[PDB]
Amino acid sequence: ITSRWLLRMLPWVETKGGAYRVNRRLTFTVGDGRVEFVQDGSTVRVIPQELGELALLRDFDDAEVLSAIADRCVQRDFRAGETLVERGTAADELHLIAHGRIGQASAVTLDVLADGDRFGEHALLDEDARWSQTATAETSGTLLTLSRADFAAVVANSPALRSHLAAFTAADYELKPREYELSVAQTILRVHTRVADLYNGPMNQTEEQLRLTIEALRERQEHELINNREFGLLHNADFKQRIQTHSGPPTPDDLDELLCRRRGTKFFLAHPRTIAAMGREFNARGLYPDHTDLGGQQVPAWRGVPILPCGKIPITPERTSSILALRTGEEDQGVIGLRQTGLPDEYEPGLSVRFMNIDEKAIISYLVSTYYSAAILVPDAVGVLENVQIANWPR
Amino acid sequence: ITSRWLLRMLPWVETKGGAYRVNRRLTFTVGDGRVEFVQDGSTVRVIPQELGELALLRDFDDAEVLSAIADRCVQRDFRAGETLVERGTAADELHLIAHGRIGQASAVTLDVLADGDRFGEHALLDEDARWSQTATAETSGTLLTLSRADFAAVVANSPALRSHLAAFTAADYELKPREYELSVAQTILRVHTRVADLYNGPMNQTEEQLRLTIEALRERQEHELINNREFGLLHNADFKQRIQTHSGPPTPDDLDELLCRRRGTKFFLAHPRTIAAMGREFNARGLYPDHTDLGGQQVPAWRGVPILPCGKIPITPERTSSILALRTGEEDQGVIGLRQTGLPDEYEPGLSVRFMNIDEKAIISYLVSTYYSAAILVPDAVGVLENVQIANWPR
Amino acid sequence: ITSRWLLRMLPWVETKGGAYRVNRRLTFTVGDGRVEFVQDGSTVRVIPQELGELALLRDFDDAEVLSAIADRCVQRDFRAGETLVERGTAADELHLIAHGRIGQASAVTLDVLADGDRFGEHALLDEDARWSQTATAETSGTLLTLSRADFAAVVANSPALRSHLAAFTAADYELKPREYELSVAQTILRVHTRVADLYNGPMNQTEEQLRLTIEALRERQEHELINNREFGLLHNADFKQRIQTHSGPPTPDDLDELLCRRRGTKFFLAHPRTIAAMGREFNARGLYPDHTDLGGQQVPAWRGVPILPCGKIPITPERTSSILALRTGEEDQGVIGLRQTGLPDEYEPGLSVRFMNIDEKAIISYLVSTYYSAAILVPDAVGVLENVQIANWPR
Amino acid sequence: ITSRWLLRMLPWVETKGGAYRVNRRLTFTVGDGRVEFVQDGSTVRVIPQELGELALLRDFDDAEVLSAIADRCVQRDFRAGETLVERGTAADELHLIAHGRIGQASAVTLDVLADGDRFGEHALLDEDARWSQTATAETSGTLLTLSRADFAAVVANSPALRSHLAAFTAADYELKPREYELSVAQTILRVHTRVADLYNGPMNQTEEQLRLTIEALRERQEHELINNREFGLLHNADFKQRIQTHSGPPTPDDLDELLCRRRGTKFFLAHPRTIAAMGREFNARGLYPDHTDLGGQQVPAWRGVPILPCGKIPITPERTSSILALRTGEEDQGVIGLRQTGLPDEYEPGLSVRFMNIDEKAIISYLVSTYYSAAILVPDAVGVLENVQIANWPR
Amino acid sequence: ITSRWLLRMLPWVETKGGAYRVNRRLTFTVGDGRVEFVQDGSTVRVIPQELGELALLRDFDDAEVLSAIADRCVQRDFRAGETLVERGTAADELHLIAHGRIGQASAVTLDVLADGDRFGEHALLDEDARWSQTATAETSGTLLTLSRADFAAVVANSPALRSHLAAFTAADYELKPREYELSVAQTILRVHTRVADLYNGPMNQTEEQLRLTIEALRERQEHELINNREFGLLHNADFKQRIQTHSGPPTPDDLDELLCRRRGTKFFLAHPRTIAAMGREFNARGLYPDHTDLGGQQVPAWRGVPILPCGKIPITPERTSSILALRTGEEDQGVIGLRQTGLPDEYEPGLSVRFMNIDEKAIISYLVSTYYSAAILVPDAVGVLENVQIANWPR
Ligand SMILES: [Ca+2]
Ligand SMILES: [Ca+2]
Ligand SMILES: [Ca+2]
Ligand SMILES: [Ca+2]
Ligand SMILES: [Ca+2]
Repeated sequence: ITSRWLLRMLPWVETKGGAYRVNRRLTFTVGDGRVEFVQDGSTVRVIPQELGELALLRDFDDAEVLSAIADRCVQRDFRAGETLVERGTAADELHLIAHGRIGQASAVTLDVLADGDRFGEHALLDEDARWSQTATAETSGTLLTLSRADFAAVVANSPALRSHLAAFTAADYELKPREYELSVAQTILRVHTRVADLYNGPMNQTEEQLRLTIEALRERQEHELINNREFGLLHNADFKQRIQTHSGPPTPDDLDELLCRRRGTKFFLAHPRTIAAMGREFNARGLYPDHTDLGGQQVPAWRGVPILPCGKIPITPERTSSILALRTGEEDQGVIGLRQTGLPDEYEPGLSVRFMNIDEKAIISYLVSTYYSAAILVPDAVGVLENVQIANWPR
Repeated sequence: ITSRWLLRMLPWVETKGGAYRVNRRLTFTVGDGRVEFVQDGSTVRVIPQELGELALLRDFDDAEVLSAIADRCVQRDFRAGETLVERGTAADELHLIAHGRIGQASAVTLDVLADGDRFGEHALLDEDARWSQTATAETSGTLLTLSRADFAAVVANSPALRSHLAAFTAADYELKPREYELSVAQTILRVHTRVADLYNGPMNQTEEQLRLTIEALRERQEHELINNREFGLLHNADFKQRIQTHSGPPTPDDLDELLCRRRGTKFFLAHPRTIAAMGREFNARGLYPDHTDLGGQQVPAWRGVPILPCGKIPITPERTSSILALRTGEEDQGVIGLRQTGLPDEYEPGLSVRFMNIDEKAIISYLVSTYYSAAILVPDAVGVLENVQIANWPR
Repeated sequence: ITSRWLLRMLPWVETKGGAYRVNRRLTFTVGDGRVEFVQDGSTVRVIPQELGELALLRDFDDAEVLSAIADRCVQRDFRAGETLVERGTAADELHLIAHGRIGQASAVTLDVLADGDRFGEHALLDEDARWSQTATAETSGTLLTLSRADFAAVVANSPALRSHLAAFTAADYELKPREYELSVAQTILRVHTRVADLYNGPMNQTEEQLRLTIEALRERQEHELINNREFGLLHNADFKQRIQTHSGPPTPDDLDELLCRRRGTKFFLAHPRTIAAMGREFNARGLYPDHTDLGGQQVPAWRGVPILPCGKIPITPERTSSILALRTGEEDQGVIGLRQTGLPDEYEPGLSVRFMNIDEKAIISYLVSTYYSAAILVPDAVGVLENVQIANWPR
Repeated sequence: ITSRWLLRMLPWVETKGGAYRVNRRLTFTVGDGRVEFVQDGSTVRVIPQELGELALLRDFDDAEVLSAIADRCVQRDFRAGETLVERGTAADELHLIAHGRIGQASAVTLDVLADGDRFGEHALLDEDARWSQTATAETSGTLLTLSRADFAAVVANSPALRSHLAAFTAADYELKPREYELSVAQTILRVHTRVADLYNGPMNQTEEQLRLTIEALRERQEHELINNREFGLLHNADFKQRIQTHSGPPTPDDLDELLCRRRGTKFFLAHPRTIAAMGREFNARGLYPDHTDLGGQQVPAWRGVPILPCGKIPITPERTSSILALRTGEEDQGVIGLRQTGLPDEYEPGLSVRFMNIDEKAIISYLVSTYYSAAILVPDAVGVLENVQIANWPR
Repeated sequence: ITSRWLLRMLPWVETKGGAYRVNRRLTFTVGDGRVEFVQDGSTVRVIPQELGELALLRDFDDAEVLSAIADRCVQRDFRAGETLVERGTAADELHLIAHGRIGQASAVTLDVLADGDRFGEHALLDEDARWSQTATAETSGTLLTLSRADFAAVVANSPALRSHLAAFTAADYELKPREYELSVAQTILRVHTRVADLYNGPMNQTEEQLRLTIEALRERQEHELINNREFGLLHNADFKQRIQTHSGPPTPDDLDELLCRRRGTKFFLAHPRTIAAMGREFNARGLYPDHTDLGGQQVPAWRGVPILPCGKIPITPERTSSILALRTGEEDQGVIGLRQTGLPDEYEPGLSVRFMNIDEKAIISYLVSTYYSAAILVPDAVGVLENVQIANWPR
């Protein structure tokens, strides 16, 4: 029953056969100290060529072997404040950081590793390796793990790798298409036969129940478009596009930085609590931003970019939310809504209601279905500002 | 003779038979530590299922018994600074807080209870119970009271309750329609026959007196729409929608919070003194808000939402007022004005003037009547910011 | 030759017979500690019923006697810093404050009396009464005086008053119409016959002298509309509508307060020096108010209400001026300009130039006349902010 | 080649016979301690009646004598920091201050004399008079000087003056028209005959040289309109209209004061360096002024009054400039541009190019001439803010 | 694939024969202590007449000799922090500063030389000369060098110079046209014959590859227009138009100064990181600049001048960038884009794709060519703000 801004702002394109294909270019250079990954929503995997940045694997350029080694790592997720390794415990895993920041405290907090960093190199070769620093995850993120035993097995598999390891001991174009499959929001509406036979003259309680069902389906559509793992702007956004606040509250400097990272930003999406926090920051700074009109409707904006409320963005127990800056379009590579119309029996252009059966208890069943998905044409189309403290007040 | 903004901004819908029906959904979950209530204007009553949050009544799920227990509590109102219970006095009542904040000072101010809180649990079971804290009401509000004797009587009534109590000693959907009945503003206009016979050529003093009567009736309509107890935005507003100022003056952060709680806010209603206080806060913060045009009329606004003056909002002796943020509409669930037109003898579409009789003293009597009421379709349509200090000046 | 904003903004209505009638309602309640007065421009008189607030006259309700007592008081005006009574001097007068603030310093400045206050009660009864405080007028204002001898004479006149005094010793509706008489701005233009006979071909020096005469008459019209005593916005404004600045400079908080007191304010009138002071305050506060267009002409405004310069508002030697906030209209009760057109011989719709005579010295005389006045339909139509310090600069 | 704002904004009126007449009213009252002067550009002369403010000449009212005495004073100009008189030197001159401020330091800086002040009274009568204070000119200005010998000669001329002096020893209307004569910007363009015979097919180097000549003439026109002594806004502006900055940088308070002194100001003229300084002050104060559109062209403005750049306003070696606020028009008494069109041989409506002769060296000569002047109808049409420090930066 | 603002904002003019001619006037006066240079992109050369400011060459006015001496100097570039001369090392070179600032530290940092300064005079005459100060280049710039031996050779060449040197020992107009030659962006597109024979029905992969080639060519066009040495706004901008920030971050005062130096500025060009830094400065100052619409597109602006992002402006390792303020036009002397259309075989108005050959390996080759250049009609058309710190955050 709430306002659905993402549904009415994202353009909808018609897929054929319930599938879509997006061609991805992944530019990456070796030697720069950062490992680049391939991300498919929430599932991530290291680029096989990038894997060569590791010294113990430098100058090895057999595509088969690198691909196998890349395939044998395991993805793990860590929450804020969770301890991953502890000082004193023997080291047996190589950790490649894909997202988040992790502060390492030695026996003296050395520094904080971030996206593209590695720790655990020496643990791979010798069995005497011991963790001398404690890594505490300051921010939630992902991390790839390469076990010593698996790499040893791969070494015992390829003779070329043995010889290269024994000898050492003494812009790249990568095309890989991404396939999007239409997800379904489905439900069963059970209407008693009496309610369909009698209550049908001045208003249809069947039609009113169907409208309520459609509204619930649309709310689920928005919640999935925001929070789903395979597709979904919160999770299926490039790791480089996700920024951290300088101080924690959503100061206007953070909004300027969020607008810096991409061209032609269309709008901001944030929780209403987050919008209140941004307004508090604006009042503290003493500036009054203008409001712009979209569709004959006035809306708060920053630098002319409208800020739209979305209640489906989660609020963490620590009262920290996130802000999304995103451009929409097909001619300009942005975010599109994949949706198939022309269904066999449409109550609405995107909907399909079909009579299922009548039970022995005289209850008619209807199947209400809609098919939807989201596509991001280029990586630099959605930026996310994370860990935004929304419970800060002037003191 | 003053401007009537609420009369000209609230849409008016035609009721049939002088009555209206509003369907209410009351979502509530058990175990979360807050008791949810059903509010009909100023009269409040505890939800029978919510009553189960009490430990001494946990796991009892007989609808009849819970309904009876809920029916046997008494609603009481407390003003700011009034002491409800005192330390040392024996405890004999269970108090469930429906609105307001109450600070409890022990023998050391422990904390402040708020809406949905309970105190007086142990007073229900044993007669030795004694109040060890003094509860001072910092803000005016309501409170439900459950006496020990009444609960004991209910226990002596239901055998199932006795057995459950003896054993312990060792999202829910609730539909309940709300009915609105049209209220009447009526008056008698006494015009002497001489004034109707002679003073009728160039101007009608009868018609001028009728216009003055109509203006007085409209002023009474506004005062009732604001301050009435059964219906009326000040009292018939959800307890969750009523917020307290962070500091006491109406700072722009408070306005941002007031706009946060509901979607598509239409306008603000405040006393002109309150508007002056808000302007003083704006000048202190150094920001100059824009002004928007409604009906070809310029008006001060915040974030594009016009702020309309209403002199019918009371000012307390402590010089504290309240602000109302409210959206209006029928297609969008908001606040509507129930009014019946097509009266038997209409001087105006909503009015009815009828000749009553002529007295022995040659005085003609006229009956001027109008029928009006207010409906709030959804709970999240009117928000109230309370205890707004309007007598604060820079120092 | 200057811009005449009041002439071009005040609507002009046509009076019949050179007179106008305004019906006044004066609501007043007894017992509230303030005495209400009837004001006709600069002449003020106490309401006879209000006079009952005095204890020594409480419960006396003979209309004739109260009217007589009210008629026998004398109005006096006091300037800022003038001492009215001195400590030690015997008290013989009862003083009722109608306007201004007066600080009383005892043998220790007790407090400051204001509009509606009384001091000198006991001086009325006994002859031993002595002034024990010195009253210094901090602000210019008026004051009603009731002498002991006059009240004693009235007592000796009415037997009922004697009995009531001897016994004690042991919302009201009052209609009183106000009549406005059109004032005249007149002058005599003396043109030599030679100047009318010769200098008439390419330009008329007679017509140029007439235009200069008309401009002088219009300037006098504005000066009288502002500064006249009988009519005139500066003096014929309600004592409750006149406010004092919180600090002395015209801070924007003062403008907000000035806009608070009345509905639908049309514009502000202030001296250009006052406008410069307001701009200095705006710059100090750091806010830049918008400008609005009236008649295709841009003008500075506050909260959308245009601020118009008027050089006829006096500047005191202490460099303190006043600001006027006023709404104009006839359908909305405000300030109207009474003016009669259709004169026997009109050079202009409101003007009348008539040949008088030719002197023996061959000098033609012309009489240039215009008739004008101002009416204030309701008391809450003109508000005045007084003692505005306009010579304050940042330091 | 630069933008010429004054040329395109000043209205141009056609004079007849190359001359214009402006009628001046000079209101002045005696006894107020200030001497009023008549200014014709840069040449100033004391009003004969005002001369009576001097005590030694009080009550003498012979028009011939006063006119003679007024005629026998000499005008002198002083720069900032220049010492005019020194302590110890015998006093022999009476100095009347027409413009600027001069600080006098005694044996202790007494005070600062300003426009309309006098010093050197006693030096006129006795020969023993000695300067006991040193007068240092803080600001550039003018000063009238009356020598003792000249006044003594005038005394020896008029018997009436002798008798009046011997006896003492024991609003006025003054019309005086101002005549404006059109100035000429002239030049000679020498084009070789070969350049006129050959280089004439695809483009005319003769026509290109003529366009360059016209541009140079227009630049000279602007420089004279700004900086000329007889006419010219910088010098031919009323001494009362010239203000001094409160602090030295062009703070917005100074702009408000500049707008205070005259009605209907059209625009500001300042050097681009001065505009940069004003922008720096605006940024320091934290306010962002709006921009207005004239002729479809956006331009910075203050209070809706556009600020136009003019590079012809001089910058002193001390990096101090001046700002001009001026209204333009003929129906509203302001600043007009006198210019005669319809010349015998016009290349442009205001221009005249005429063939002069061909030299023996086969060089054709052309005479390019334009006639222009400026008129100020009323004294209060141009205000000048002087000694504006434009080299101030935040520290 | 990024937005190309410079391509769509610069007007394009059609050159004839692939060449353009710009007539330059170089006004310079002798004796003012600054040497003026002639700049052709990145190549600079001293004006021969200006060379006379040197004392050892004063009063020598033989054009041939001065031209020869000017021709025999060598241009050198210095980076920030690079030491050019060291104390103690013998002096053998005369250094004329053309751009940048160089701080000289003696045995005590004396001062900082800047554009037009000279150091090394005495090194020219005697061989005993020794550097007594160390010159450290605080900012990158250019510098002309005149060796002692070369000047001695020129002296031994001209007898007149010997005599003038022996004797001493005891606004100018200079026209020099600038020629612009069109540069070419060329590439070869290799398409396999199979891809051209089969993949041609529903979409042409040949046409898609051609579009990608065109986009790459346009990106190279922008990068050359910004960063090229011969032409290019960053390098081919007048040395007087290049300003240094007062503090280092791009404060609004710096933008005001950048707008001060030229008339009718069209737009600003800066890196998106620089735009973020400017927004941070605006938020710190507390002012919110307006946004203007160009081509129906909203864009941030300062004082109404739009600020356009350009990613081709380099960012130094010290995180310092530059800002460009530039006006565009042909009728108003500014920056124009030289481009020739009407090519023999145009895929696009400015493009030319031509079939080259088919290789023995059945690979078709296409030649994609475009011709472009940039012209700056007057020196005061592009201003550059340099060393702008873009990594500054509030602390
Ligand atoms: Ca890499
Ligand atoms: Ca609950
Ligand atoms: Ca009273
Ligand atoms: Ca005088
Ligand atoms: Ca020079």
